Amino acid sequence: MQNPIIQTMYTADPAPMVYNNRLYVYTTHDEDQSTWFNMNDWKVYSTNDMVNWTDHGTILKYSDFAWAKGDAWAAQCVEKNGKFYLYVPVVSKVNNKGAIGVAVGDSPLGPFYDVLGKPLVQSEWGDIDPTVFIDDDGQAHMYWGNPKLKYVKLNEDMISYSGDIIEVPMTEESFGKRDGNPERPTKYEEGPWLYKRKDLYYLFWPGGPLPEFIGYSTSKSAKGPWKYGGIVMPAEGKSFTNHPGVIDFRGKTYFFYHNGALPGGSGFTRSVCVQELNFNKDGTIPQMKMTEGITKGIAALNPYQLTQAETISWSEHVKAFQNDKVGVFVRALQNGAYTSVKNVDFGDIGASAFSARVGTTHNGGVTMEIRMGSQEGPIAGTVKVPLTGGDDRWEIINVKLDRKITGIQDVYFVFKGKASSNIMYFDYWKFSK
Amino acid sequence: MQNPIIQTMYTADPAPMVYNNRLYVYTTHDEDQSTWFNMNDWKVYSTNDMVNWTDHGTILKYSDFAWAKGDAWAAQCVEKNGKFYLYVPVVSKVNNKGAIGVAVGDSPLGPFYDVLGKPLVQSEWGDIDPTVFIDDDGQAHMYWGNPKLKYVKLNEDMISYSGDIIEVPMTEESFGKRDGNPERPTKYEEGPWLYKRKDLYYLFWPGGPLPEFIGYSTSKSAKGPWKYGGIVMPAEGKSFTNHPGVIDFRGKTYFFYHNGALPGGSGFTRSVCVQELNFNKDGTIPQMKMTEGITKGIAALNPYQLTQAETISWSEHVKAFQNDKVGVFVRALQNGAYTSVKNVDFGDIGASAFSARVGTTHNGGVTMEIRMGSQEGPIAGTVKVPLTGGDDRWEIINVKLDRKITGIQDVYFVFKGKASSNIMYFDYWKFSK
Amino acid sequence: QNPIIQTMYTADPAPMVYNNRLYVYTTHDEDQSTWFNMNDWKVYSTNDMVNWTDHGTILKYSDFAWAKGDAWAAQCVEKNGKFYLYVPVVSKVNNKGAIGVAVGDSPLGPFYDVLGKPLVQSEWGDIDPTVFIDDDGQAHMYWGNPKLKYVKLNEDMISYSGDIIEVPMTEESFGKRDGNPERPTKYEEGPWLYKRKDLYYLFWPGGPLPEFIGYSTSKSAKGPWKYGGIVMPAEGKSFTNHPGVIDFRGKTYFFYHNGALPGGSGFTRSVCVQELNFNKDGTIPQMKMTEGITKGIAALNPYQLTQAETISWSEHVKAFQNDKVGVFVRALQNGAYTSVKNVDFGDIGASAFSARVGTTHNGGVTMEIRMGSQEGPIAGTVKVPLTGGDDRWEIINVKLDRKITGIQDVYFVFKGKASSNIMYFDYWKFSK
Amino acid sequence: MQNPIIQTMYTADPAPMVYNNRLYVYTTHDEDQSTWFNMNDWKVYSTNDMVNWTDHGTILKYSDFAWAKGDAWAAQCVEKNGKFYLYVPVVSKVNNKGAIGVAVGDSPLGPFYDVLGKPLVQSEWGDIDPTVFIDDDGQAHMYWGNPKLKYVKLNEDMISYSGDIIEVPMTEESFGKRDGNPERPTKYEEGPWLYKRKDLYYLFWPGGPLPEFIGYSTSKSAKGPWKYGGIVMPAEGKSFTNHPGVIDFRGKTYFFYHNGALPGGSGFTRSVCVQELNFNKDGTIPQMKMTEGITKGIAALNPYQLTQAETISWSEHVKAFQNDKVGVFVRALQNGAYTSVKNVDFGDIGASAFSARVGTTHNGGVTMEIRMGSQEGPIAGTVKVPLTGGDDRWEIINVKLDRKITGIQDVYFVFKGKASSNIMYFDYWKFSK
Ligand SMILES: [Ca+2]
Ligand SMILES: [Ca+2]
Ligand SMILES: [Ca+2]
Ligand SMILES: [Ca+2]
Ligand SMILES: [Ca+2]
Ligand SMILES: [Ca+2]
Ligand SMILES: [Ca+2]
Ligand SMILES: [Ca+2]
Repeated sequence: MQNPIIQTMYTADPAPMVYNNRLYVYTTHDEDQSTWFNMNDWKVYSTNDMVNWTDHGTILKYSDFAWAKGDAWAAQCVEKNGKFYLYVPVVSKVNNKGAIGVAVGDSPLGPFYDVLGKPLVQSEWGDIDPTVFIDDDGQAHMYWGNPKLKYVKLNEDMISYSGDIIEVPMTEESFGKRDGNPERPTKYEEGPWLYKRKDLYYLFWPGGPLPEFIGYSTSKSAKGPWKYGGIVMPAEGKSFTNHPGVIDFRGKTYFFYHNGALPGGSGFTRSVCVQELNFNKDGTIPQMKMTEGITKGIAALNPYQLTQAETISWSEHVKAFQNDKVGVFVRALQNGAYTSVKNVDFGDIGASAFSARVGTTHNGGVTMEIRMGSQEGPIAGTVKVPLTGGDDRWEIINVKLDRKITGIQDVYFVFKGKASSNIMYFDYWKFSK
Repeated sequence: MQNPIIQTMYTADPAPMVYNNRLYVYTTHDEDQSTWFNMNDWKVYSTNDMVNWTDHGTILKYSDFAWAKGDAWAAQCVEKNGKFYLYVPVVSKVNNKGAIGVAVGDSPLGPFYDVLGKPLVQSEWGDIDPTVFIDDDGQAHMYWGNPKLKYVKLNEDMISYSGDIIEVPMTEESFGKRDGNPERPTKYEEGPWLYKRKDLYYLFWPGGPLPEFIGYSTSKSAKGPWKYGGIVMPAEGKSFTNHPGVIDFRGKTYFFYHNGALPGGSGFTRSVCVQELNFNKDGTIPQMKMTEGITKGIAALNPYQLTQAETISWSEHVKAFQNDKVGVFVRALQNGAYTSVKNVDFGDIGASAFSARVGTTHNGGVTMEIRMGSQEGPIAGTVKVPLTGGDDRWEIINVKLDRKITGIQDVYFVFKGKASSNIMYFDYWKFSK
Repeated sequence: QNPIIQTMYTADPAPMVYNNRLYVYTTHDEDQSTWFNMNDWKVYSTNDMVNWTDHGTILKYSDFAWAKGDAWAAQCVEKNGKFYLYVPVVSKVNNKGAIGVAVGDSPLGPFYDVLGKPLVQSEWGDIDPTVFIDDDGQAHMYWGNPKLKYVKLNEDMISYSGDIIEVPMTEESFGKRDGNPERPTKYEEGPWLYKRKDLYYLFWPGGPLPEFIGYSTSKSAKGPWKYGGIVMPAEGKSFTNHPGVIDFRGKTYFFYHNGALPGGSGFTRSVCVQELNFNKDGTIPQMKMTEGITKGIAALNPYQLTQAETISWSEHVKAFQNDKVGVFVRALQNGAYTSVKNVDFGDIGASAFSARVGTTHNGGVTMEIRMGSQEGPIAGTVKVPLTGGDDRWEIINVKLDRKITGIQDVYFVFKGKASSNIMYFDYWKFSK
Repeated sequence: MQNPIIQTMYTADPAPMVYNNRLYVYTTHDEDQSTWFNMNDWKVYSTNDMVNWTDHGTILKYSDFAWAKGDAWAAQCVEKNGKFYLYVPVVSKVNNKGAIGVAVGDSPLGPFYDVLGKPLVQSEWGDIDPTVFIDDDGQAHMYWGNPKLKYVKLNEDMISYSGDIIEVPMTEESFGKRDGNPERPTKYEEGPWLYKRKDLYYLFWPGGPLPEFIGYSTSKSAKGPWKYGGIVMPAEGKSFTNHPGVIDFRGKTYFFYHNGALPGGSGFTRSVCVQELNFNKDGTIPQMKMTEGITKGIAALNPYQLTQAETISWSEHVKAFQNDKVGVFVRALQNGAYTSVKNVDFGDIGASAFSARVGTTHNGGVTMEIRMGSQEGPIAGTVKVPLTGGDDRWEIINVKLDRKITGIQDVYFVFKGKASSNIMYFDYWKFSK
């Protein structure tokens, strides 16, 4: 399928960003086997085609802020003049309560560094979930907060504010009515996201009472006042939280969210999803359910280039890792695990050779099958994966294919071996004419 | 004590060494879930009492030799004038064949460094399993090899050798008879260990045709000639290999070996064991089978001093880890996991308080019970383990015991929680009067 | 001004344009070298041709597990937002030169060895690769000293299909030198492949030493080549010169190196750049070393975070980096300074200033913000606090003695009472 | 001049400790070119003979305490049952004031870990310069403080305390009279050191007003009360501080201190010194001035074992460094720099060959001369140092000596090259028969 878009790790709280005709999504990371929020670092993924997502690994950690105690929660990255500002909530060590920090990088992949050495903003309590938006006039605005929605106008430097922290009036006209809660007069729960289309500003937000849904408000200007719009997406699935990120890419609008749809998924082991966001003619948004996502890619993938093992459309029983020597790589966790890429254009001439960086800890009996169409589709080639000792050691295997491959294909790599776990590790692949 | 003596890791190829009235055993490390030999680094454990073993973690890695390809196999550390020489077999990258290197350190725990930058010795083939022995006259001897037993006279510097590589005559007189195996004329397989008692030198060795047993030879000189002695220990258990280390400690002789007796144990997931070695009055060794090991501690453990969580007699469902912040620590893998230490002397006054450095990733419901005698014995105290976020973050918990503890006790630490895995992590403990 | 980088010894410049920013990858001569001591590669970037951002080390010889050392002249090329860095290193396997290739997903890396072995290794002289992707999408690699070699690379950019071609070392193609049968032509090493209109150019260091820069032209990227002439004679304190040529925003630039920094030499070099002029027929007249770009092609915005290591001209400053703050600069002695050119404060102007700074000295350490030159009027003084070492930092906010308006050159002068290591400086910004 | 004992780095605040018949000194480290106290990490050096000192490198840093802001000041390590407790003063980040922490390790070289994650003790102000002493009955005592001398009884576990922080009565019968300062009523300034000899306890301490001298007090009990003894050593030389460490080794007592006697030395670039401490028959101490140290080694150095380049008696124009590959090594900063080792026993047969691990960044012209007696003494051999590229690359050079060397010698290694700086680097050496 196409949702969740990442299956190699538990991801949540998606925050998209476009730079130079590429779509990135920054995410939080739920540790495996969590029964509570175990969130320590932030990830970024990217796509050129909306069906294949490249895993770029960790780009920031809570410990990159020397004053942070933990809790790497929902963040957002925005770009301006080739610099990338990543706004993050963390619990501070100084007073043991939430705060918003900011790191800055010169690429979407970083490296990102704490430029303040202290919080950008810390209130009385409830300093989580920042969203930042740069308007057409160049003015930058930040909203955040749980339980209270707060607002500040950011300076041009993007790393300070002047003025006060504005507590947005929690009105039933602005955010709807919840009943039976005085800490929470409205449906607003947390996680604001500020977006613009035509002449209208949108504030998307998780709403309560739990399990969370996604609601929205509208306004004529970025600073409010806000107008309740309705429910964008009702509560659904195994994750009691949902968290929105909305963005335009190549003339369409996309709605990122998360759920608990992976094996072992839950409210503490979530997974990021995406589907198209459709507007009515007046600019309102119809209620939508969780769908299977993007069914058709908007561009082809070139198989005659180095393509990462961690550029994945759909997979099962594969996890992602990284190290300093090769970067991000994937490991097959059991026999018959697979990765797939969609909309691969082998062209008219066709591919006759194939190369891959691979390895295994097992002595014999490890293969990777290149198949077309599905995990049981026709076999184009089989790679014998050599013993390397561990994922710090790798070999490149070049094979001639049983038959030249042409045209548009979906390519499946199936990993086979005699062991019960850790069948092999896979870094990148390529085809040759 | 009980066997295996290490249950928090798969360990093999034990190599004991005495320094300053403490007994150390250096071991290889079988990675979890191995179906082939996956061995990357070397460990050292130590004891003061023969029943409680301290895990000192990794003290050397194959990659600490820049010319090594992998295969961190059976090693031995010897001491001379406060310097420690660890002889290791590794496969070389230069020629893709085995070689013997040597690292030197200034404590039993290192740090250890490759002092040559190249092999100490490399022959034509089968350069594995070194043993090194310093005679009463101060002369050092090295044996090694599979299939051919090889010998060199080491120089005083211990990191070079004099003369030629001697191939020891593989005669039935020296090592017994194996049935038509052109390549293996004798029972000798690999893994020599040179030991001295009274006026007699012993060479212990794994023998084939396999499953492996332990045989021995004797001589009047450390260079030989060697005369076949008999079977020290027949093949037994789930490991097709066995590997001996013999040494005197406080007037008794101990026989270290390995088997496959841990859960998930096998020939590639082995576990180190020890039992006493008894001699006949003429110096020969009566054959023995694998026993429970050490029944009685030769010294008490002081509970009023800092004692490591990784100082363990017997345990279940505990694994050991390390990092640079706290060193070695242990993790409980499921509810009802436990560690135990034997022969703890609380004295006549007794313990009234307890302290422990611990943490968990779970939110509530995590306790560690201190019990006496067994994992089901009387509860002396309970520790509430707080949420810290991950094993990079820790708290110290101080509790007053309801029951004062006196006299000699066996202390069990039982780890309890509501989650199905990774209950908590544990670094050290101590009692107060 | 030239050299364009003064905070380290840099050499073998290899420019590259990505998304309207101009990068230059360089090699790194260690301080106090009496021989080639070259271990890692750097990348700098500009928006304006007068201020250069130091992005730090982006690759090391040791990132190739098979390399013994000698991180020499490299080039990075981009294709569909992936970046391929072709590097010469000495291999441990046979103790001779080889070309490797690393790949990254931004100009700043991270870059990883994707082969685990050389991309190419011949019998001898495997140094100084240049790579060019033609209009038809096909990529060409040249390299070599003493023999110019060529292969055509596949699209994957990390392999080649045909044979290693030894380009004929003829006078019609590379000029004539007499003596040295092993060097029949002026060609010495360091080829650079560039295209302008209908003509391909191969620039190269020429001998005998001290090196000059010559060029050849061709109608195809694969040759055959025809000698053009001398682009730049030998001059100054570096017996090597190494060319990189590129178009940026409608002009052509010639990167090279010399030994013009204090302590400079043939083993402590410094990268330079000046505009490259062509004749109407596409030939190149001889040019000498100039003072470089006299005017910036864009303004610098002082109201955004600006790195201390974004520098036009400086004295007695060195660059460093760590994982906590990234790249930063240290003032090595009193009267060290950095400067940035063509800064647009606008009509209203700046009233406040912030810098991340620190020092190891107890009192007496200041950084002066001055306009126009290092002796120009003082807009503000920053008292730099004791932090203990460049692992610890403080942000200092000041109000300016007067508002700053219009286009300015900004000088940051570092002062203290000690003999060395006055302070360290990470970034700054102004506020309205 | 055998003082200072360490010339390859600026060292201060010596704290000796004996373990298994070897003498260690833990020191603070003054960064080069300091005009203020720039102190970040702790060092340990060791000797077998009182004339040659081995550099063991950094064994702990301020940053190994996650709560420390900086100022790695005067520390002391004590041993008990093969565990080593290192008490350090650092400034806490929580409140920006001084605190005492404690790290624990399992060898004198570490690794050492903060076992509390917080201060062992923090008072209102003055938390520097701890000394710890374990008495004959096994109870441990801690003194510290500036300006106020403070005391606590440590628990058996050595990482906690009993009762209250005791402010020792700052009396003139106990610590003499100053006059002029209300916060300094007595000569006591800081830096206490608790020592025992026969039935008398001694507390040594820096005294003021500055420049600091060393005075002492006596008692019959470790906890006091204290009786002023007199001045042990008046202020002298270029360091306005002095800091005492006193200890017995092989039947003599040694007084460690520091001064500013190296090139570039000062109050912020200090150097550790040692000389013998003499007592009168009644246990009082005659006043002494700075001497040039130990004139004769109490044991010979064996040149036929691996000997570190950083085992040095006297040197000029040499600095010490370290990395993970080789450990500690030395660099000659200019032509004619040298190291020296004293009392080296080549024996009756003698050395005929020499080996050394070395390298240089220069292309040709680099030699290392082995000389006897002095840096201009007879040349036994010359080693051509090869180009390696940097101190991350090394070669071993073996040479035949021009003449055999026999008997007791002082060995000088002189580093020569044509360059103006950084001639070469040197890791270890050894002779062969
Ligand atoms: Ca968000
Ligand atoms: Ca990869
Ligand atoms: Ca062995
Ligand atoms: Ca521990
Ligand atoms: Ca080049
Ligand atoms: Ca910076
Ligand atoms: Ca002291
Ligand atoms: Ca050394």
